Amino acid sequence: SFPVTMLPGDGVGPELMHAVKEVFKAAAVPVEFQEHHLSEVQNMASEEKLEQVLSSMKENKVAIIGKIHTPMEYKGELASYDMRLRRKLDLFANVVHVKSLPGYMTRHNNLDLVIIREQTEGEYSSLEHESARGVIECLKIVTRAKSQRIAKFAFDYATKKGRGKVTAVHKANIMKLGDGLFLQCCEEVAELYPKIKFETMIIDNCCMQLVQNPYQFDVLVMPNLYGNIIDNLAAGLVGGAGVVPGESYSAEYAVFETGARHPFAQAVGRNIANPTAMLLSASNMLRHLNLEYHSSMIADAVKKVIKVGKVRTSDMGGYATCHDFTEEICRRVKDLDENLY
Amino acid sequence: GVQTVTLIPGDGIGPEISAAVMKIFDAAKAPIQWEERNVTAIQGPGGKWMIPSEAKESMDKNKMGLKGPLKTPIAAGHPSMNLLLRKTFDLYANVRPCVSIEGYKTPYTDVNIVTIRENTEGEYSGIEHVIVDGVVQSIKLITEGASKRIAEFAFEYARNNHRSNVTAVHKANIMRMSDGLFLQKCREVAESCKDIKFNEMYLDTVCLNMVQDPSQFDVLVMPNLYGDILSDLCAGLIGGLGVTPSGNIGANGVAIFESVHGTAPDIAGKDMANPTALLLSAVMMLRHMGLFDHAARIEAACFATIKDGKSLTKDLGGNAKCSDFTEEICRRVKD
Ligand SMILES: NC(=O)c1ccc[n+]([C@@H]2O[C@H](COP(=O)([O-])OP(=O)(O)OC[C@H]3O[C@@H](n4cnc5c(N)ncnc54)[C@H](O)[C@@H]3O)[C@@H](O)[C@H]2O)c1
Repeated sequence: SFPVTMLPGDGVGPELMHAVKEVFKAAAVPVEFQEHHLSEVQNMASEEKLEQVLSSMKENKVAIIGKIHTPMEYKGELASYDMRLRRKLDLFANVVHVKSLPGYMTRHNNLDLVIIREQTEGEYSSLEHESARGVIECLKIVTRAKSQRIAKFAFDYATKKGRGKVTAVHKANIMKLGDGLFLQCCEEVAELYPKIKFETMIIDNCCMQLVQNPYQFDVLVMPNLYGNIIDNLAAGLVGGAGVVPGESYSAEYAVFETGARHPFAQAVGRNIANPTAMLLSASNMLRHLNLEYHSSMIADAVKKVIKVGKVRTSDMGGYATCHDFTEEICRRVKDLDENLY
Repeated sequence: GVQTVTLIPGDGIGPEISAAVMKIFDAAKAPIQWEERNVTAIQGPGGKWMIPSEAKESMDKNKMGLKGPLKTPIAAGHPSMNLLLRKTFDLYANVRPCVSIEGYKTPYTDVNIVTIRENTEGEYSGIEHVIVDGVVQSIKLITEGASKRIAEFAFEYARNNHRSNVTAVHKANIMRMSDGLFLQKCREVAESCKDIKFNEMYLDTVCLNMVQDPSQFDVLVMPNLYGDILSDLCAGLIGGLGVTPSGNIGANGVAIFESVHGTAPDIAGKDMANPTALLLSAVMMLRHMGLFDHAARIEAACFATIKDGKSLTKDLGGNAKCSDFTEEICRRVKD
């Protein structure tokens, strides 16, 4: 009854997507996936395939995606098909959920954090050119139009999800004209939201704070100062790249992914990945589709399978396989259907 | 003899901890004459911001420096006097060592990490301007020659201090041309030094791996394209801004030693600031100058106090004044 675009990507992407649907199959989730196989590494990439995806999004308005790999020989990531997608979908707000999982013990337990950063400018605006025999110049842009959009999105997210306070992370002490503009655009849109606390912090301090005492923050909004560095730092607090889920939003489109996307994110072989990040984002996606029963059910099945400690993958300190772990979440998700009351 | 060194007390919690390290050095009979000089933003004739002349003639004479933190307007105003200070004396290596403190327990055990960052290019290319209304453009530049000088520094540091591994921390997947050059130069110096093991990682990988397990890392080398936020991540591993020290190293034995932390406005003037950072930078300066015995003495005094835990300070374990903490170290050094 509900069509969703699926984009398995490269790497273990196809295994994770197979986990999402064998779980969704076990839970009778009323979702039909439209798969597009867009891989530049396997020679299934072209701008006609990009357009077929925007067509699919113009109808479905919701997608769950992997990571489209880019070949580092003759291509930087800015011209990768993973960037052309986000530009053709005009995704501008990246949303990472840094939330602890009871039973996966780390050094930062009982943590509940969300990171909002802008996704269309700053680093992803970089233009590089050679000015001399051995001198490289990088040009970056910040704009008020894109700072207002991300600060408004942050406070909208903060109220819509019942979050308490919103911290604006910046480096306007040394990037005075650039990031003071973002800082100002934030303080302006904060006056329109009196029920939400608001504070700032210099980016140097925030990173130290995230690892020293992350419990202070609640929602972090920041510009694309340094790319996905903070999302990757924060995702380490809570288990790492195999558990942290992510979503990217547009004015109209919602794209649900994983939160830590360093190039070696789950660079593992044919049956070793953790489906938790993907499965949690799938459940976050179902919530967005207002299937709050199924959304809640999947998420409780996965959160409970890792609280018992029976089936654990390598990253979580365990010897089980990606098929072992999904077959256990399907076992628990079919029990949770037959005995729902 | 008795060597002198330029002291810049700085702004905020600067004058307190400056006084705190001077006393521990007085209490240690340390052969050092402080030349107290002030650096504020005086604006030159052609509008180009310049250091105070009294401060520059002081540094040129002594070629050694211990400075507190400097206020930099957190919105608009003068450009950072620290970027200005680092470039006017061409201190192209910023060395930040994170080692755990044995007395102070933290969620992370036995970290030993040196972050070598290039200290003059990158976002220290101070050109940043307005294109059209509500559109700001920033121009950063990295040169070939600086990339080579910091990679050579990094490998020499790994050798002088008996470190087994060097890791180039880059974003060459995203900033092709810049970091492609830095890796290009890092790789050449690595071929001339097979004794040091070399590898490269993407910075976003490193940040995630670091907060999960710092024991994988040794010395890390970086361009100034991503700021100093890797060593800020590292600062939290061992106890925060009250303990992590710094050094800005230049050629011909010129250096200005400071701490990673800032002016600390919220605690400034309340006599609650931690002077371990500036103290540990001053033992960095001492070992730089060859005063090894005064160094080990002052450093043992500092750690043995932290280990006693009796008179700690608010950023660490419990409430005791910066004055109280500096005194129990002074008591320790003399005995
Ligand atoms: N001179 C420098 O190297 C330097 C470095 C960073 C920031 N600054 C400047 O200072 C300001 C930065 O202030 P900020 O709040 O963002 O960061 P900060 O480093 O000044 O302090 C941030 C947090 O850590 C605390 N803290 C810092 N140093 C401490 C210490 N020695 N002992 C106990 N607690 C300590 C502070 O109280 C605060 O909670 C800016 O103007 C900035 O330009 C200077």
